[PDB]
Amino acid sequence: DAVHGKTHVFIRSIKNGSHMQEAKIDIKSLYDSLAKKYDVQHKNSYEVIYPKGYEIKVLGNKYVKLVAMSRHKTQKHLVKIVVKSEKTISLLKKQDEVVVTTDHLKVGNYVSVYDEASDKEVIGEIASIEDLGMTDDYVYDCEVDDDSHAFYASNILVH
Repeated sequence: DAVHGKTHVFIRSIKNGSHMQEAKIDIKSLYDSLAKKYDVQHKNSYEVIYPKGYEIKVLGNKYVKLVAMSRHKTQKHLVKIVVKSEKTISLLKKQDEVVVTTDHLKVGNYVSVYDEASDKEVIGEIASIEDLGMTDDYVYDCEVDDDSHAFYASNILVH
């Protein structure tokens, strides 16, 4: 389990105790940015950043600390997951998509989805899963300060 670099995440950063900024940013962009600010630890093939004063939106539509972030090359296939939701406004149908790696979730399962326009969490259904094949690109991982161990990845809750 990692996510593709174009995965979107909701990030808050804090400075000087008193100032905070929040934005929706791609995870590769977040990584490259933090790479200038902090610096990478290394394991067998992981490059890891332990940022301070960063937070990420997770289950419960709340921001918790982003404790670490990493990237690595992977042998695993990229898998595109499409998730549908809807609300009555008269039906507004929505879908979101996230590309993850995994060696391991099922079409038909329900998953939590962040409805950004109404700033609330809704139930989504996995509508499709597609094997996109192997990749040469880096894939990314977050550790989040929440016992859900999950964060919203392009509006879809992922672990």
